[PDB]
Amino acid sequence: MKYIIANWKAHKTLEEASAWVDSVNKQISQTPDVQRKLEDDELIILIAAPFPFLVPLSQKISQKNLAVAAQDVSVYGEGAYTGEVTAKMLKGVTTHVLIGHSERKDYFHETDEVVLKKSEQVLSQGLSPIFCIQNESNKIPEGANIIAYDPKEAIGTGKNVPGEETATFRKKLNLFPDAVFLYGGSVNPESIDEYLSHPEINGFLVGGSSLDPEEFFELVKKL
Amino acid sequence: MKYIIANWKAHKTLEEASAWVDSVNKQISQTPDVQRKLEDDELIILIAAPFPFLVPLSQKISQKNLAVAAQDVSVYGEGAYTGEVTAKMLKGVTTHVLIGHSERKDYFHETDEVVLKKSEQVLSQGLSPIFCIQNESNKIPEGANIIAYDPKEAIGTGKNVPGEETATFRKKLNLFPDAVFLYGGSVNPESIDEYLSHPEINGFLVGGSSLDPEEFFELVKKL
Repeated sequence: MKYIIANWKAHKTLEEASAWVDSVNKQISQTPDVQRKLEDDELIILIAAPFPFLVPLSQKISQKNLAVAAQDVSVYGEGAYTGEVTAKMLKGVTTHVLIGHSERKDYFHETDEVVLKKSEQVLSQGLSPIFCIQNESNKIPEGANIIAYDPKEAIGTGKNVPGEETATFRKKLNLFPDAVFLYGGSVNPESIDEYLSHPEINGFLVGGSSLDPEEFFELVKKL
Repeated sequence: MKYIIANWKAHKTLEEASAWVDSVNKQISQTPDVQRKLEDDELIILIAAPFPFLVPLSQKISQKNLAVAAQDVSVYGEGAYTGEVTAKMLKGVTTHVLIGHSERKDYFHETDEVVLKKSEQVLSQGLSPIFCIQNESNKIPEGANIIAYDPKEAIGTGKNVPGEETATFRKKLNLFPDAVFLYGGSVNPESIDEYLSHPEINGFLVGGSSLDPEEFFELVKKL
């Protein structure tokens, strides 16, 4: 069960986003080994798209284990919180919610308490958090089954964490042995081979190399 | 040119939201005086819906001067800002962007600098900010043509600001004489008559009394 997440971050218009889905759809139908892994639950591809694109894009998708995911969610539930997108609103549109991304720590001063609250919202609606952490000091909820290690220094820098340090890291975390562990941080078609030889690493969170749907599919083809 | 904005805040599922649009659509077609004002640009109805609902709901709408609006927008432009919805992304989906809501000051510590940055993003994409203020101390950009006075003490409390104090307030703001000025804060079908006799007030921002599409249409029928 390999995971790969295209994290567009704050990129793309509705039109650019829909073109991306047509490019990935066509490549999937053109690549029978990828189709096999998807159909056999050996692979899942998550498109972590901005909130306003989740529903239109998900209407363009019929491939099993290809699905949209939210990039974030409100710390609040339903209520008078102008601007907030709640887990309950996502219950309709997606099954996976990325939370705790390093960028939200840097730019919006998200703390562990904040992310843990976001995690409780996601789980209480029956959704799956993809719980991002920056290091060993970030607290991890026990309802979290999918963790993404995305350290700030590796994001967009080319300085990906050595594969064996990444595998070592996973063994040292506050995680059930059967949890899903992803790596994110300058994963590109050259970088990714450094992690595929470590079974402790179950997938990838891909930012930069996810914007071009062809580059992203080079990554998909390697899992 | 009267404005009325249904601010759902952090309410509704996709299904609840779509039902709302069918209820308002049917009432409009059933109310020829409302249809006339809409067609003659005497009235605009803005549905300020959560980000993931903007595109599906706008596909259910063919009535002129009935349109969706965003409740907020990122301080950032396109870039590596996981979770952010930018003005550029909204250029596709909506023409109006609510910014500066009092709830975002209380819960997310938005400051004038923050809201002014959000305003610059909205305008640079050719969209219309609906610029909310809490009092006379909030700075107002000059590119802002639509201002909504939404003081915290009047929100959800029943303590709406007296109509004449509201009209007086508008005359004292840093605003061009031809700017659009809305009032928000416990506007309901009883409250609203207190403001309709003051021509300084060009419309309403409606939170609580907007969730029920029938109550909301009682408000619409009074403009």
